[PDB]
This record gives sequence, structure tokens and C-alpha cells, in this order.
Amino acid sequence: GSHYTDNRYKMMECIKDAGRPFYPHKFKISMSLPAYALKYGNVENGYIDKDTTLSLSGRVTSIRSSSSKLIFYDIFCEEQKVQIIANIMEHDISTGEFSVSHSEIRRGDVVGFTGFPGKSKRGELSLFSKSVVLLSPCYHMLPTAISGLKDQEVRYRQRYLDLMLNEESRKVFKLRSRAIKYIRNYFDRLGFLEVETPMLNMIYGGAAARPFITYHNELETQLYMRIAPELYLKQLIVGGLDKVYEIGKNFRNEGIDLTHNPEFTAMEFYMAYADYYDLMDLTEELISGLVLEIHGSLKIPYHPDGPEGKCIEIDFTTPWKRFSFVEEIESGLGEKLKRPLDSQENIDFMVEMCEKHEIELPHPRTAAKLLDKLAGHFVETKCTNPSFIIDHPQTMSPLAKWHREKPEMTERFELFVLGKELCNAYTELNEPLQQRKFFEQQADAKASGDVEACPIDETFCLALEHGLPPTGGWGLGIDRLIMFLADKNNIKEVILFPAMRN
Amino acid sequence: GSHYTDNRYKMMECIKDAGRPFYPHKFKISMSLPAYALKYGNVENGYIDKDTTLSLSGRVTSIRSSSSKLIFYDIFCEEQKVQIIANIMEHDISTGEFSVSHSEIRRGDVVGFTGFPGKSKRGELSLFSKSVVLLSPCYHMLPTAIDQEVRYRQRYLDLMLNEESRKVFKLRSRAIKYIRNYFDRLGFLEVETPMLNMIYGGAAARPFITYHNELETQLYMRIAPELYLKQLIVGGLDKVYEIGKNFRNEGIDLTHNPEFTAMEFYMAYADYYDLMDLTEELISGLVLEIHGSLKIPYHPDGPEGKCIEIDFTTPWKRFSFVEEIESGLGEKLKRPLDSQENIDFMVEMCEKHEIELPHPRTAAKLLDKLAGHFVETKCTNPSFIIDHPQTMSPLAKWHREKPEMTERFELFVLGKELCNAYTELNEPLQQRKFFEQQADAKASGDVEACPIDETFCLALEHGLPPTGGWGLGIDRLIMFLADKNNIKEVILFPAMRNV
Ligand SMILES: Nc1ncnc2c1ncn2[C@@H]1O[C@H](CO)[C@@H](O)[C@H]1O
Ligand SMILES: Nc1ncnc2c1ncn2[C@@H]1O[C@H](CO)[C@@H](O)[C@H]1O
Ligand SMILES: N[C@@H](CCCC[NH3+])C(=O)O
Ligand SMILES: N[C@@H](CCCC[NH3+])C(=O)O
Ligand code: NA
Repeated sequence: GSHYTDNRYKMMECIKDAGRPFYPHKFKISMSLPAYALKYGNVENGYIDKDTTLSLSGRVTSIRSSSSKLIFYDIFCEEQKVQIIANIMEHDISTGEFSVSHSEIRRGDVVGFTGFPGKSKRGELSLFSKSVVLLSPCYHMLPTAISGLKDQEVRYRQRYLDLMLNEESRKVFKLRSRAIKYIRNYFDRLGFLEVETPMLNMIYGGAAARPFITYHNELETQLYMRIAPELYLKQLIVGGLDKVYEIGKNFRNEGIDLTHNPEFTAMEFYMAYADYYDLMDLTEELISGLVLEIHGSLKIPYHPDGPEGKCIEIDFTTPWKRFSFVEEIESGLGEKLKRPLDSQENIDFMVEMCEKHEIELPHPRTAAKLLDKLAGHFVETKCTNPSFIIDHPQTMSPLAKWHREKPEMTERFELFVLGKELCNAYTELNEPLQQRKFFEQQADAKASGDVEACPIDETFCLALEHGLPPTGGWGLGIDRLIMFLADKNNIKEVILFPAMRN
Repeated sequence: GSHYTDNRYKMMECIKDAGRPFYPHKFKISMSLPAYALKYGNVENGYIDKDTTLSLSGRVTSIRSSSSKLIFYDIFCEEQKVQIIANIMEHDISTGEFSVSHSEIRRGDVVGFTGFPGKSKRGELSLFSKSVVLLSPCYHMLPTAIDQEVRYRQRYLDLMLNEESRKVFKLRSRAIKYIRNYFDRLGFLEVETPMLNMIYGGAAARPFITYHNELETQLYMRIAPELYLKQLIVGGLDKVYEIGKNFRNEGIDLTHNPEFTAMEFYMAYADYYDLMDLTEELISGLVLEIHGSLKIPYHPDGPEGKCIEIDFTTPWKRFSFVEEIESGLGEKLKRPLDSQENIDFMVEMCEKHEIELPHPRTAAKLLDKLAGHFVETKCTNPSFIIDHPQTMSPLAKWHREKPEMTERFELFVLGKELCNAYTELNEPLQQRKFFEQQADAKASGDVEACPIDETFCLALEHGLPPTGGWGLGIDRLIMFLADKNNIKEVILFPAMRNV
């Protein structure tokens, strides 16, 4: 273990001081291993083309010697295995003695080979080699599969080992790229403009979340990492860009669990002249289209307790169920909330309902945070298949436009799948007096200890005074989307280098 | 100004109290204004189709009340202007008296109209309207055209009034699309790596510091994704790229924003010679795609000032880092380059040639000051500065021929850095040594030196294939492609001095 690494360093010093190849700068491959298998994988058993000399490279996954004169390697690269057959009779002595050249190679090394293409008589796609070059040794004894690792935290703390040994991990990150490409294409075809807005701002906003705080030395100002791009994106709609989207990181200074990482990939878009009814239809079309693209149908498998557990089916057939926020809470309680929803009477009532139903109280005990706890208990738990929770109270939705029919509510929805939030969207509040009033209420909540409440943003109120058209905006948690598409129940599976405790 | 805003708020309260339309939730347009122009733009002068009623919407850019009976509007939306002709004889009185309905509208308002399509007798694409609805008022008197700091602090005003600024950000998207497509077609995988970490590295920069409360852990924002991306090549992904923000806690100027958009890629089995060829092919292709030529204009002092020509014709000029410094000095640096003797000699040379001294006076920072004076100033056209000393390139592999150098290049255009790339150091003993020298420099007062990254050293012990890696400043690229001399012109919401 420790001896192996020590001895490997001693081998490499011996190599270097014997004048032999020590970390060559450039190895010119003739073709990739996938290209090699495509070209030669169908030749007849025993075929060899001695008129063609080719250079290949990969990581050694197997070494065996059938005799003093014959060594078999497997190398692996870009998802393809190729066997190397090294016969002493073909060895190029200008590269050194056969036994010396091969004594330097270990399983796990990155190596190059040169030789003739073909297939062993037993039918294995092979390179019949004349030389071997150690390109980058592995100083550690590697397992053959991710089951041979010390802990399964190793997969996350040393992701290169997961990627090296586990095809399923590599497939996840290819699917991640494929899904994001689909999303960009969907919005590009609709005429959207992709933009980038600041991740560092003098004032945070646009979501219910605690920020990271930092400092810019030369400007002598504190800054926040963005919890959401919403307030900048809406200024672009004031500016006339009509259809914009942004895909990138949000940063939320909060706990880590199966569906939360402190930095995560999200998307928002803003579409002038849409309302939240339009956005519900678009969400159904976009997500069902993507599910269909990946899976071939709208009913897809999910293993909620890991792949050693049961398999359930998530049904993305549209249209999806709607749950109205307050009505579904009241159905769960068997009685109505007090009105106004943000009155002291209803706040006291909701505290007593949380205690009655053994729901842990938020702090501070604002109407918005109490409504959120009740929704999490009574409504989010009903959302197995994709389901919209709609018409959230204004008191918990400071940037959402008042509902055109329902007093105290907003034109808002959240999309939930398997009880977890995927999307958040609304008809955008574009009336500046109300916007300032709700910002003031947020700032009061922040001063009272609500770390997820946001300060007043004067620059944003001034932007609204220049005229935000009727607009619909929308956000999606891309990592959570990948969790469902790839059938992973831990967000650490879909993020290359996730945050780890300790 | 102040009175106008307050009076507009009073108008809106009067509208609300009269039960008149107050911020309607949904206006259903019949078609976009560009679609409207495409459909009716070629009809004969004076054409009107009173059998077709359409709804259109935009921002009011002009109001001409020619008479008590007739009002002309221009509305603007999605880059298309349409004239609205509002005749009292067509007014739908169920929406209010004609004078009342139009009294509520001002230039700058977002409005909807419904009416008949056609063209005025004078030949203007028009809507002959029957109604008007105030969708979202503007509470401020707007100029007719673009401090000019207002363009940066209130970017919506720049976008609203200045087509040139909208064009810049469409070009920015077009260029990034071209870049993604170039690497996608080569079989690259786009990845995302952490912007928040317990350590910082991969470049020479002071980091931003933050804190995760639940984990009770101080964190740094990334100054570069380099060390994570190389771990993915150890992992076998072979060809990866990332496009996104870096964060560097340093001064702002015409080419520096504290957050900026960068791209890095890592290609197993490439060396820096391969990366030079790829850089030429990628960038010259993009320039050709946007401009139709490899020779493009640039205005270093603004669009009314002098214009120069940047020539992207291949192959580009190479400058060897040390040789060019020595040609400028007319004498040779002392060896080893990181000896105390050469540090003192480079200090003497800076004083001789009136170059401002770095702090601290490390060999790497002195060499950088000398290169900036004697070499970077020669790079008007795209030019590669190559073979940087190891002492300033702790992650670049030793040069296969030149002692003390590395297989590194930087791409400079108009004296400004655009790319940084090298054959990657994949030998772990040397890597630790150079990390230790960096840690010593940081302990000696170099705030741009990085701590030792043990997780990266351990990753190298698992075998990084020979690899070439590369970075590009996207914002600076857009500056040249779009002909802007200030990075604030290519970033939607740039950092501004707080005063
Ligand atoms: N900490 C988090 N980690 C991952 N995804 C999150 C987190 N918080 C919220 N989300 C998702 O991102 C969206 C907001 O950016 C939410 O609607 C949800 O889907
Ligand atoms: N502060 C900065 N602002 C903008 N671009 C930068 C900054 N620092 C470096 N760059 C560019 O980004 C690359 C590194 O990410 C550099 O090669 C350079 O082109
Ligand atoms: N900013 C929201 C998403 C957009 C909501 C609609 N404007 C969030 O972080 O969840
Ligand atoms: N990390 C470098 C770019 C890549 C250099 C090659 N590995 C920078 O920030 O300049
Ligand atoms: Na359907």
C-alpha cells in the first residue's frame, strides 16, 4: 500500500537515471480506441495487417504473461477496450530489451503501444505490438471496480477514481450534457437570447434563500453571491430583449442533503407577454419533450431507495395535476385558515396547527414561513407524479403578480416531482408601488431574523418605474432534473465534485 | 423630472380608482411586430383590411397628436417599429371616451392596440386602431437617444434606446455558440466544476473569501477551474471543456472585471504545439464567420477616433519569452532565472528602463514585468508569447529542449492577454515542489500565490495522461470581435465604482 507507492517512485527514479523514457511530452496516436474498434472490430479471427503500423494509447486495465515471450495487455480509453499482444519476436530493440521494457509497466499506468492491427485467433480485437512506452505511471494499487474502494465517499472525494472505474458514473455526466443541450436548443428555436448576469452583487435577491457574503478589497464593498439571477433578468425585459434565458450557478448558504448542494445549476427564462398559464403549458411541453427524448416514453423508472430497492414509475403524461396551495392545506387541516393570511390571528392559528400536527415550527414565525411548513406537510407530499402547486399567497411571493381572481394569492406555481421542487414560476409583478411594499415587508422579516428574506433593491424598483411589460418568468433546478432523468436519489451523483461534510 | 414621476403615480391612482385598466395581467398579441411587418409590409399604399382585427403591442417611441381627432403613435418591439393611427371615428367607446383613453398614454409606455392592418397613404406600415390599453407605464421622461455611466448603471436604458448595445449582446451569444459547436464537433464533453472550494488555485490572483455557516468552513471563490478539470482527465473523460465565471479580487480597468467569463479545455494526448494550431483555427474561423475577413477594424480610442487593423491571418507570430526580453535589454538575464543574482539583476533592469517594480520582488513577478514592457507591447496582431520560465509557470510541463523553460504560450492581441495554455505538468514530484515554492511565496507576502493543493497532488499520483490545456478570456474576445475598448461594453451589468 504505502510500500507500493514508495517503490513506484523508486522505479521511476531508476528509469530516469537509466536514461529511459521518463514522462514523454508527446505521444502521437494514430486513432482513438473507438475509431480502432470501428475500423478493425469485424475482421476475421487471426487477421493481422503487417503493412500498417499504428500507435494507440490508454490506461492499462489488465496484464498477463502466458510465457517469457508473450504478454497480453488490455488498455481502455474513451469507453473502448483493446487487447495488446506483445510477442518478443516483434519487439523493436531500439526501444530497449523486451523484458526491461515490459518490467516497467503496471496495471493502472497510462501507456502507448505501436504495432499491427487485427484480431487474435481467439477473436479478440488486438494490436500486435512492437514497442511500449510508459507515458504516466499510476503510483497506487487500484481496485478493479468501485466496490473495491475504501468508502463509497471515495467516489465523491476522488471523483477521478469513480470515473476511471465506473461506466455508470461517466454515463450520468454525458446525460447531463445531453439534457442541457436539448434545453438550449428548445429555447434557441423559440428565438430566446442567452445572457449572463452577475454572480457577485452589492444586493442579493430573487429567492427565499440565505446568501454567501464576500468582500471586494479595492472597491471597499461587501458583495453577495447571487441566490438567483431574477432581478437582473427582468431588467433585460424592461430593456426590450423580449425573450432571455440564463443557465448557471446559484449559491445558497444552507444545509446539504440529498437534494441540496450549496452551489447548483439552475436556469431562468423571462418571456414578455406570457402569464403563468402560458408558463405551465411550456413547462409541460419542455419537460415531457426532454423525458421523451431520453427515455422513449413519458413513464420512466425511479429507484427512490437506491438501486438495491423497489422500482416505481413516474408518469410525465400531460396535462399535470394542479393543487391549489391554500385549499389543499385547508383540506389537510379540515378547517380554513384565518384571513387575512398574514394577520396575527392567522399566524397564531398556524402555529397551533403546526403543533397539533407535529410540524416543526420555522423561525422566525412569519406567516410566509408558517404557510411554507404547512404546504410541505400537507401538499408537497401529494406530488408523486409531476404536479403543479399553484396560487401561492402574496405574503410568501414578494415578486409574483397578484392573482387576477383570488384575493391574497399570486399567479405563481411550483412544479414538484416525487415531493421535491423542480420549478418555480410566475406572472411577474410589474407594479412598482406594490413591489416596494413587498420589499419592505421582506426587509422587516430579514431584520426579525429570517435569514432567507431579502433586502429592498432600489435599483430594481427604479427599473420597474421604466416599465416592465406584462411578463412571465420561470426557473428550473437542473441538477434535480438530472436526478430524475438519470434515476439517482442523491444529488452528489449528478455533480462532479459535490460538497462534502468535514 | 421629480414632478413628472409623482404626477404619473397620481395618474395611475386615478386610473385605478376609476376602475379603468390598471396593469392588465395578460395581453394576447395576434402576432409579433416583425411578423406584422413581414405580412403587410408589401401591401399597396393606403391599403386597409377592415375585415381583419389584430392586437399588437410594444413600447411607445413617439406620439404625435396632429389634431383633436387623430393621433399617430410609433411602437417598437423585437427590433420592429410599427405606426399606429388612432382616429376618433374608429374608437371603441366601450373602452372610454377617445380623449380619456389617449390622455393616459405617454412616450415610453408599454401599450397594446387593437385595430385594422394596412399602410398609410404616405406608405407607412400602420395599424388603424380601435382601442388602446396601457399595459405598463414609464414614470420617467426618457431621452431620445443615449452621464454615459448611465448606460452601465441602468443597462435597461441602454438596451431600450441604443440598437448598437443590443447588437453587442447578440454577437456575444453568437460567438459563444460558435465556440461550443467547434468543441462539440471534436467530441468534447462540457462539464461544470465548483466555484466554491476550501482552497484556490490554477492562476495567479487574489481570491474572494466567503463562509459556509452550516459547515462552519471558510471558502474561496475559484480563480480558475484548472485543477478540477485535470482530475477529469485522470478520470478518463479525455476531452472536456468548461465555460463560466472566474472570480478575482483585484482592481477593475478597461480589460478587468472582478467576475469574468472564461473557457478552459483539456485534451488528452495534445501538447502546446497542438494547442497553438487549434487556437489559430478556432479564432481565425470565428473572426471570418463574424467579419467575412481576417483583417478587422479596431478603435482603441472610440468610434470617432483612429481606426487600426488587426490581422488574424495564419500562421501567427511567435515570440520566445526570454529571448525577446533579452533582445529588448540588449543583454542576457542571469541563470538560474530564479537565483537571487537574477532577481537583483532584474530589479536593476526595471529601474534602468523605468519599469514599476512588483511586490514582492519574486523572480516570477519581475519576469512578468519585463515581459509586459518588452514583449507584450509588440503583440498588435494576435501573437504567441511562448516558452515561459518554470518559475512563473508552476503547472506547466518542463520544456523538452530548453532548460528552465516550460511548454507554455500566451496569446496576446493589441497588447492584451487572450489565451494562456500549456503542455500540462503530469509529474507529481515536480508538481509538489512548485506548489511548495508557491506556498513559500504566499508566506513571503505574494497575495497572488496559491497554497499547496494536496488533493491535486494525489490525483496526479493516479496518472494524468500527457495532456494539453488551454484558457480563453471570453469577454476580451468579444471586445475585439465587437470593436469595444472597454470591457464594460461587453458585460451586461459590469462592476462600477461604488461612488
Ligand atoms: N441547494 C439546492 N441545490 C440544488 N437544487 C436546488 C437547491 N435549492 C433549490 N434548488 C432547485 O433550483 C431551483 C432554484 O434555482 C429550485 O426551483 C429547485 O428546483
Ligand atoms: N479580471 C479579468 N477580467 C476579464 N478577463 C480577464 C481577467 N483576468 C484575466 N482575464 C482573461 O481570462 C483568462 C483567464 O481566465 C485570461 O487568459 C484573460 O484572457
Ligand atoms: N428566482 C426564482 C425562479 C424564477 C421565478 C419566476 N420569476 C427561484 O430562484 O426559484
Ligand atoms: N488556468 C489558466 C488557463 C489554463 C492554462 C492551461 N492549463 C488561467 O487561468 O490562465
Ligand atoms: Na399530453
